Amino acid sequence: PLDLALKRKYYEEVRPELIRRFGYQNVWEVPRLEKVVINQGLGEAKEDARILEKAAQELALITGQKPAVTRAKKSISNFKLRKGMPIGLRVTLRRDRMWIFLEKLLNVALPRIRDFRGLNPNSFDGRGNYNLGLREQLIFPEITYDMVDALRGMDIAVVTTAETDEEARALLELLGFPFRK
Amino acid sequence: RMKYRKQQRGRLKGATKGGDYVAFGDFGLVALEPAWITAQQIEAARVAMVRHFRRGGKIFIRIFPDKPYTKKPLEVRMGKGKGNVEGYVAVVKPGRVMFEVAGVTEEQAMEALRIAGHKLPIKTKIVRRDAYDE
Amino acid sequence: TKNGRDSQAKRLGVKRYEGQVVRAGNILVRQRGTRFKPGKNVGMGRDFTLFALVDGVVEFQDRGRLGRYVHVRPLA
Amino acid sequence: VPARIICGCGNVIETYSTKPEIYVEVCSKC
Amino acid sequence: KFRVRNRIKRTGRLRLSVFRSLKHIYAQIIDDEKGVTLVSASSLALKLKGNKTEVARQVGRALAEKALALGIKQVAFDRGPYKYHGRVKALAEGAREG
Amino acid sequence: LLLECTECKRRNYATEKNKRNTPNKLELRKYCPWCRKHTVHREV
RNA sequence: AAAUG
RNA sequence: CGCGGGGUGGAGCAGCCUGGUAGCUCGUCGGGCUCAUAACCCGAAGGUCGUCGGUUCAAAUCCGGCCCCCGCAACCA
RNA sequence: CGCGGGGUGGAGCAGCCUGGUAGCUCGUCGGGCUCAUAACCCGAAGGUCGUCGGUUCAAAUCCGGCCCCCGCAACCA
RNA sequence: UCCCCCGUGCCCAUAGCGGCGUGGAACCACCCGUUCCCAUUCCGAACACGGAAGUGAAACGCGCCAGCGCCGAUGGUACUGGGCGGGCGACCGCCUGGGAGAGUAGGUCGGUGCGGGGG
RNA sequence: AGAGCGCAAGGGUAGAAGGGGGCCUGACUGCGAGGCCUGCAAGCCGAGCAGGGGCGAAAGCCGGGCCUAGUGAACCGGUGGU
RNA sequence: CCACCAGCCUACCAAACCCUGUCAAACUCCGAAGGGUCCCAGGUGGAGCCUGGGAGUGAGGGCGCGAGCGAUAACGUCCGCGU
Ligand SMILES: CN(CC[C@H](N)CC(=O)N[C@H]1C=C[C@H](n2ccc(N)nc2=O)O[C@@H]1C(=O)O)C(=N)N
Ligand SMILES: [Mg+2]
Ligand SMILES: [Mg+2]
Ligand SMILES: [Mg+2]
Ligand SMILES: [Mg+2]
Ligand SMILES: [Mg+2]
Ligand SMILES: [Mg+2]
Ligand SMILES: [Mg+2]
Ligand SMILES: [Mg+2]
Ligand SMILES: [Mg+2]
Ligand SMILES: [Mg+2]
Ligand SMILES: [Mg+2]
Ligand SMILES: [Mg+2]
Ligand SMILES: [Mg+2]
Ligand SMILES: [Mg+2]
Ligand SMILES: [Mg+2]
Ligand SMILES: [Mg+2]
Ligand SMILES: [Mg+2]
Ligand SMILES: [Mg+2]
Ligand SMILES: [Mg+2]
Ligand SMILES: [Mg+2]
Ligand SMILES: [Mg+2]
Ligand SMILES: [Mg+2]
Ligand SMILES: [Mg+2]
Ligand SMILES: [Mg+2]
Ligand SMILES: [Mg+2]
Ligand SMILES: [Mg+2]
Ligand SMILES: [Mg+2]
Ligand SMILES: [Mg+2]
Ligand SMILES: [Mg+2]
Ligand SMILES: [Mg+2]
Ligand SMILES: [Mg+2]
Ligand SMILES: [Mg+2]
Ligand SMILES: [Mg+2]
Ligand SMILES: [Mg+2]
Ligand SMILES: [Mg+2]
Ligand SMILES: [Mg+2]
Ligand SMILES: [Mg+2]
Ligand SMILES: [Mg+2]
Ligand SMILES: [Mg+2]
Ligand SMILES: [Mg+2]
Ligand SMILES: [Mg+2]
Ligand SMILES: [Mg+2]
Ligand SMILES: [Mg+2]
Ligand SMILES: [Mg+2]
Ligand SMILES: [Mg+2]
Ligand SMILES: [Mg+2]
Ligand SMILES: [Mg+2]
Ligand SMILES: [Mg+2]
Ligand SMILES: [Mg+2]
Ligand SMILES: [Mg+2]
Ligand SMILES: [Mg+2]
Ligand SMILES: [Mg+2]
Ligand SMILES: [Mg+2]
Ligand SMILES: [Mg+2]
Ligand SMILES: [Mg+2]
Ligand SMILES: [Mg+2]
Ligand SMILES: [Mg+2]
Ligand SMILES: [Mg+2]
Ligand SMILES: [Mg+2]
Ligand SMILES: [Mg+2]
Ligand SMILES: [Mg+2]
Ligand SMILES: [Mg+2]
Ligand SMILES: [Mg+2]
Ligand SMILES: [Mg+2]
Ligand SMILES: [Mg+2]
Ligand SMILES: [Mg+2]
Ligand SMILES: [Mg+2]
Ligand SMILES: [Mg+2]
Ligand SMILES: [Mg+2]
Ligand SMILES: [Mg+2]
Ligand SMILES: [Mg+2]
Ligand SMILES: [Mg+2]
Ligand SMILES: [Mg+2]
Ligand SMILES: [Mg+2]
Ligand SMILES: [Mg+2]
Ligand SMILES: [Mg+2]
Ligand SMILES: [Mg+2]
Ligand SMILES: [Mg+2]
Ligand SMILES: [Mg+2]
Ligand SMILES: [Mg+2]
Ligand SMILES: [Mg+2]
Ligand SMILES: [Mg+2]
Ligand SMILES: [Mg+2]
Ligand SMILES: [Mg+2]
Ligand SMILES: [Mg+2]
Ligand SMILES: [Mg+2]
Ligand SMILES: [Mg+2]
Ligand SMILES: [Mg+2]
Ligand SMILES: [Mg+2]
Ligand SMILES: [Mg+2]
Ligand SMILES: [Mg+2]
Ligand SMILES: [Mg+2]
Ligand SMILES: [Mg+2]
Ligand SMILES: [Mg+2]
Ligand SMILES: [Mg+2]
Ligand SMILES: [Mg+2]
Ligand SMILES: [Mg+2]
Ligand SMILES: [Mg+2]
Ligand SMILES: [Mg+2]
Ligand SMILES: [Mg+2]
Ligand SMILES: [Mg+2]
Ligand SMILES: [Mg+2]
Ligand SMILES: [Mg+2]
Ligand SMILES: [Mg+2]
Ligand SMILES: [Mg+2]
Ligand SMILES: [Mg+2]
Ligand SMILES: [Mg+2]
Ligand SMILES: [Mg+2]
Ligand SMILES: [Mg+2]
Ligand SMILES: [Mg+2]
Ligand SMILES: [Mg+2]
Ligand SMILES: [Mg+2]
Ligand SMILES: [Mg+2]
Ligand SMILES: [Mg+2]
Ligand SMILES: [Mg+2]
Ligand SMILES: [Mg+2]
Ligand SMILES: [Mg+2]
Ligand SMILES: [Mg+2]
Ligand SMILES: [Mg+2]
Ligand SMILES: [Mg+2]
Ligand SMILES: [Mg+2]
Ligand SMILES: [Mg+2]
Ligand SMILES: [Mg+2]
Ligand SMILES: [Mg+2]
Ligand SMILES: [Mg+2]
Ligand SMILES: [Mg+2]
Ligand SMILES: [Mg+2]
Ligand SMILES: [Mg+2]
Ligand SMILES: [Mg+2]
Ligand SMILES: [Mg+2]
Ligand SMILES: [Mg+2]
Ligand SMILES: [Mg+2]
Ligand SMILES: [Mg+2]
Ligand SMILES: [Mg+2]
Ligand SMILES: [Mg+2]
Ligand SMILES: [Mg+2]
Ligand SMILES: [Mg+2]
Ligand SMILES: [Mg+2]
Ligand SMILES: [Mg+2]
Ligand SMILES: [Mg+2]
Ligand SMILES: [Mg+2]
Ligand SMILES: [Mg+2]
Ligand SMILES: [Mg+2]
Ligand SMILES: [Mg+2]
Ligand SMILES: [Mg+2]
Ligand SMILES: [Mg+2]
Ligand SMILES: [Mg+2]
Ligand SMILES: [Mg+2]
Ligand SMILES: [Mg+2]
Ligand SMILES: [Mg+2]
Ligand SMILES: [Mg+2]
Ligand SMILES: [Mg+2]
Ligand SMILES: [Mg+2]
Ligand SMILES: [Mg+2]
Ligand SMILES: [Mg+2]
Ligand SMILES: [Mg+2]
Ligand SMILES: [Mg+2]
Ligand SMILES: [Mg+2]
Ligand SMILES: [Mg+2]
Ligand SMILES: [Mg+2]
Ligand SMILES: [Mg+2]
Ligand SMILES: [Mg+2]
Ligand SMILES: [Mg+2]
Ligand SMILES: [Mg+2]
Ligand SMILES: [Mg+2]
Ligand SMILES: [Mg+2]
Ligand SMILES: [Mg+2]
Ligand SMILES: [Mg+2]
Ligand SMILES: [Mg+2]
Ligand SMILES: [Mg+2]
Ligand SMILES: [Mg+2]
Ligand SMILES: [Mg+2]
Ligand SMILES: [Mg+2]
Ligand SMILES: [Mg+2]
Ligand SMILES: [Mg+2]
Ligand SMILES: [Mg+2]
Ligand SMILES: [Mg+2]
Ligand SMILES: [Mg+2]
Ligand SMILES: [Mg+2]
Ligand SMILES: [Mg+2]
Ligand SMILES: [Mg+2]
Ligand SMILES: [Mg+2]
Ligand SMILES: [Mg+2]
Ligand SMILES: [Mg+2]
Ligand SMILES: [Mg+2]
Ligand SMILES: [Mg+2]
Ligand SMILES: [Mg+2]
Repeated sequence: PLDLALKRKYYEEVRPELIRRFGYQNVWEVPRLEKVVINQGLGEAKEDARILEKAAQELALITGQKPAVTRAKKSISNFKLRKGMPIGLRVTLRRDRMWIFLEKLLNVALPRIRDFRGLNPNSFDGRGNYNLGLREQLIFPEITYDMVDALRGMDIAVVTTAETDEEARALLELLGFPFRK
Repeated sequence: RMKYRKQQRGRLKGATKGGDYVAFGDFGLVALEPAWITAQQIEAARVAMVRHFRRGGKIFIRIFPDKPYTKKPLEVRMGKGKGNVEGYVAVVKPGRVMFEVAGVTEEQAMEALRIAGHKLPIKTKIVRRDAYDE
Repeated sequence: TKNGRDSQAKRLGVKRYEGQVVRAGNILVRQRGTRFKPGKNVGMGRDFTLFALVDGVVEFQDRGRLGRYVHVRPLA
Repeated sequence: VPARIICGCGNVIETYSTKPEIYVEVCSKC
Repeated sequence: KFRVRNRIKRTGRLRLSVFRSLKHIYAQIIDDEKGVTLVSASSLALKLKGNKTEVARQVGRALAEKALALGIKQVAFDRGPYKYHGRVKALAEGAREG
Repeated sequence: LLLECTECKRRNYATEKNKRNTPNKLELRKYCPWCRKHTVHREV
């Protein structure tokens, strides 16, 4: 499937607006969403893989896309690490799979949140890319209470094509990111 | 220091590199004969200068004793001398600049440096600062 | 005095220089790693030993970022 | 796959996701 | 990523170098050790139709024509950065008929 | 732990070395006898 | 089984 | 390398004999008595009786292979 | 200096060989029995594992260096 | 014969980093789509296939600046085959032939072989 | 390229020798031109031929491991085969 | 002074980095003289090579030079090149 709000909203609203602020010669010079990497860090699931495969289907479900099992490298003896036993699911969203995700995130996930007041404005990594963390994971749509075994949220990395911060900063604002300012 | 282990001895070939040029002060003490200078020599020479012009300008030591000096415990002929009795010394070829003073006049500098000459196991010469800078 | 010890010194090095005639199989260089690389008519064994693949003269070559190579330009 | 994001606060969003069963108590409009 | 090129070289001779553009594909048998090309059956930038794979097998046989005429046979195939498949494969499919 | 690979439908052998406790209870890799040609071999 | 002030 | 007899509860062990019984001791928990401490007494939780196959209605018990330990005797170019 | 052994809560010892997990007795501390003390009963606290560096995912533990303590030796005809 | 592009090899940084500018006819890339071949420890990102619309932004090609990087003499010295001379020595000096490293002056935003396509 | 390459150091190495996956067992048999090293005995490298195979579309690669330690003449006997 | 905070900065201890200035058998971006080997040439010399018979030698020493050990001691010691 390839057709919905954020896609259009970006092309038939965000796309031109941006051009009014910075005025790009060429079409591609325009900032552009194109990558969203969700990633939990359940080092706790190191032992019991029960929680492992479960959060894996929770994750793959909220995103619709298949989940990848991240592996370890060095060794945090200070918390039971060696080669690659541990895990931390990671899915990478692009094209429409991404859009459809951002649809729920902006209209459902972000909305119902234990005291929401805005996203951190400083969270821009100095290059057209934003990062945010979620505590609860049931704040996503199809996650009923009788389904959650425990609070195991994650963090999302959103990638753009913009160089400067405030340049991409606007890009997410126009899309629907409620920055705390 | 820190480094690693005891050194071989090595000869003291010509004053080739062993030699420099004043580069910190108004006057300098320079070696004429080659030799290992003990740490405890550097010390005595240094203090001899500060001890001289009390509350004086600034002393500049330009050679650092990084060579491990060995020595046998008064025995026969085997193993390598644990030694270090004198501990460490710095190789010094003729022409090498040892000390430099500054923030003091001629008489202060001349006398103080001269004193170091008597603290050193070497024939030495004092130097002004000519005008030679590369 | 835990020292005073070593290991039978292996006579390794360039065993045939440039401008020398070699028969097929002749060892050209016994080396630690690939301080020399193979090349035209010169294969090397599991130890890195470069050896002639055919008869001919041996000629060396260098290639900076690409390293040094031994060759055997034949003619007989 | 369609989806009925019937927000409790009047709003009734609609997008794409597995199973059309959705009933957000309060979404981006409250 | 050109590691493959190195392998094929120190092995024999007559490299069937094969480049292929988003809308093109080229092939030239070259005798290295001096760096010279023997035959060059260009494709989309020559005259052929529109279906990439269909085009490939044509040029493959095409190269064989002119190549084998001059007396050639070393099928040392330079599978460029491209995985041996489809278009590049069909290109081979061709020479493997001509 | 030393090992000599016996042949099936025969009694050939081959120089070898098992590893016992480390994941190795079933050694049955291939080989090639002078008697006949090419056959599978047991542990033993 | 239970010493001392 | 051959021969001999062992694995049973948290620990030690009977039961194996010859098929229908898993017990005892201390240990752990509760209770009884106690200056205290044991002693004593009551009750209690806890063992595919090594492993995989086999005869049997039914074995840890008889059988075969094997894992591990203990021991016996011999050898060591 | 050379060979061997040892530095661990206040005292005296175990753990090291077989890397992960601070153990025992006494003392100390709070509370009980006594008119009170002790004994006795019930609880708790207390370690930087001499020291520096290295190995290791991780060091009281393996490795090397220096310091301290204990025994022997340092023949010298 | 001359210019531009594409594939490829040689020299192996004077070929590089950076900065500015330029090219889309062709070429190339980017790009459109995921049905067929093929693919993701997830994702058509990558590999792959079918291909128009768009663009030269990215990448790439070409061209400029010497900030970094890189190259770097001449002269002189070190050092040293060989031949000599001087002190107790740690050492020192001459003849003869060879002759660095560093540093100075300077150079450098490449050169070139083959094949194909376009003017 | 200061990481990695099982372990010591070294040399080597990302244009892989490092990391991941698919299929596999050439940690083959019978040989072996020509050499490195060398007092002897040993030690090391090895193209190629034949047989029967593995992976690859193919050119090809495979007679263990990036390499240099991880070892023991003869004698005497055990065991399996001819 | 300011502690529930601060920076230029302090005659205060210092990682990283930068400038000045240096050191190293087990450090090298560099790097000689020389040494080794091969090809061509001169070289007829108690030269050279091959096969065999006969040996002795296997405590060496001093000196020059290059290093280790030693104490930049020894008619010291241990190797290297030469005599
Ligand atoms: C005390 N003795 C020694 C008897 C001998 N036959 C004679 C004798 O005196 N030998 C001695 C001779 C010197 C010897 N010695 C001493 C010091 C030294 N550095 N090296 C030596 O050889 O030590 C010997 C020694 O006393 O045993 C007996 N009980 N036998
Ligand atoms: Mg990852
Ligand atoms: Mg964990
Ligand atoms: Mg897409
Ligand atoms: Mg004077
Ligand atoms: Mg300067
Ligand atoms: Mg200078
Ligand atoms: Mg040692
Ligand atoms: Mg030695
Ligand atoms: Mg030696
Ligand atoms: Mg040879
Ligand atoms: Mg091989
Ligand atoms: Mg190998
Ligand atoms: Mg040359
Ligand atoms: Mg290169
Ligand atoms: Mg190509
Ligand atoms: Mg073993
Ligand atoms: Mg063994
Ligand atoms: Mg094995
Ligand atoms: Mg085999
Ligand atoms: Mg036979
Ligand atoms: Mg009394
Ligand atoms: Mg026997
Ligand atoms: Mg035996
Ligand atoms: Mg046995
Ligand atoms: Mg018996
Ligand atoms: Mg029963
Ligand atoms: Mg009873
Ligand atoms: Mg218990
Ligand atoms: Mg008791
Ligand atoms: Mg009782
Ligand atoms: Mg049961
Ligand atoms: Mg049972
Ligand atoms: Mg069972
Ligand atoms: Mg006994
Ligand atoms: Mg017996
Ligand atoms: Mg026997
Ligand atoms: Mg025995
Ligand atoms: Mg000890
Ligand atoms: Mg002991
Ligand atoms: Mg003690
Ligand atoms: Mg201890
Ligand atoms: Mg203690
Ligand atoms: Mg103490
Ligand atoms: Mg004890
Ligand atoms: Mg104990
Ligand atoms: Mg004990
Ligand atoms: Mg112990
Ligand atoms: Mg020990
Ligand atoms: Mg251990
Ligand atoms: Mg106590
Ligand atoms: Mg008390
Ligand atoms: Mg009390
Ligand atoms: Mg009372
Ligand atoms: Mg009391
Ligand atoms: Mg009292
Ligand atoms: Mg405690
Ligand atoms: Mg302690
Ligand atoms: Mg200690
Ligand atoms: Mg220690
Ligand atoms: Mg310790
Ligand atoms: Mg511990
Ligand atoms: Mg120890
Ligand atoms: Mg005496
Ligand atoms: Mg005497
Ligand atoms: Mg005596
Ligand atoms: Mg014309
Ligand atoms: Mg013309
Ligand atoms: Mg011409
Ligand atoms: Mg021209
Ligand atoms: Mg070109
Ligand atoms: Mg060329
Ligand atoms: Mg760049
Ligand atoms: Mg432009
Ligand atoms: Mg323009
Ligand atoms: Mg166009
Ligand atoms: Mg479209
Ligand atoms: Mg379709
Ligand atoms: Mg389909
Ligand atoms: Mg993976
Ligand atoms: Mg998969
Ligand atoms: Mg695509
Ligand atoms: Mg592609
Ligand atoms: Mg197209
Ligand atoms: Mg176009
Ligand atoms: Mg551009
Ligand atoms: Mg731009
Ligand atoms: Mg240009
Ligand atoms: Mg260019
Ligand atoms: Mg400039
Ligand atoms: Mg400049
Ligand atoms: Mg000149
Ligand atoms: Mg010069
Ligand atoms: Mg000159
Ligand atoms: Mg001279
Ligand atoms: Mg005189
Ligand atoms: Mg003297
Ligand atoms: Mg002399
Ligand atoms: Mg000259
Ligand atoms: Mg010159
Ligand atoms: Mg030179
Ligand atoms: Mg210089
Ligand atoms: Mg300098
Ligand atoms: Mg000059
Ligand atoms: Mg450029
Ligand atoms: Mg240039
Ligand atoms: Mg130019
Ligand atoms: Mg030029
Ligand atoms: Mg050309
Ligand atoms: Mg042309
Ligand atoms: Mg063209
Ligand atoms: Mg024209
Ligand atoms: Mg014209
Ligand atoms: Mg680097
Ligand atoms: Mg390395
Ligand atoms: Mg690794
Ligand atoms: Mg190291
Ligand atoms: Mg290395
Ligand atoms: Mg390489
Ligand atoms: Mg590889
Ligand atoms: Mg691997
Ligand atoms: Mg691999
Ligand atoms: Mg695999
Ligand atoms: Mg594999
Ligand atoms: Mg798998
Ligand atoms: Mg032959
Ligand atoms: Mg031979
Ligand atoms: Mg041979
Ligand atoms: Mg030889
Ligand atoms: Mg031999
Ligand atoms: Mg002999
Ligand atoms: Mg032999
Ligand atoms: Mg060996
Ligand atoms: Mg072979
Ligand atoms: Mg085959
Ligand atoms: Mg073919
Ligand atoms: Mg082979
Ligand atoms: Mg191999
Ligand atoms: Mg390996
Ligand atoms: Mg391998
Ligand atoms: Mg041995
Ligand atoms: Mg042995
Ligand atoms: Mg052995
Ligand atoms: Mg033997
Ligand atoms: Mg005998
Ligand atoms: Mg026999
Ligand atoms: Mg027999
Ligand atoms: Mg305060
Ligand atoms: Mg206050
Ligand atoms: Mg505060
Ligand atoms: Mg506070
Ligand atoms: Mg506070
Ligand atoms: Mg406070
Ligand atoms: Mg306050
Ligand atoms: Mg406060
Ligand atoms: Mg600092
Ligand atoms: Mg300081
Ligand atoms: Mg620094
Ligand atoms: Mg030395
Ligand atoms: Mg070292
Ligand atoms: Mg260098
Ligand atoms: Mg230079
Ligand atoms: Mg030279
Ligand atoms: Mg030379
Ligand atoms: Mg020469
Ligand atoms: Mg000749
Ligand atoms: Mg001649
Ligand atoms: Mg004659
Ligand atoms: Mg004659
Ligand atoms: Mg003669
Ligand atoms: Mg004579
Ligand atoms: Mg001859
Ligand atoms: Mg002979
Ligand atoms: Mg003779
Ligand atoms: Mg004879
Ligand atoms: Mg003799
Ligand atoms: Mg001898
Ligand atoms: Mg002698
Ligand atoms: Mg002798
Ligand atoms: Mg001699
Ligand atoms: Mg001599
Ligand atoms: Mg001498
Ligand atoms: Mg001399
Ligand atoms: Mg030296
Ligand atoms: Mg000396
Ligand atoms: Mg003397
Ligand atoms: Mg001497
Ligand atoms: Mg020597």
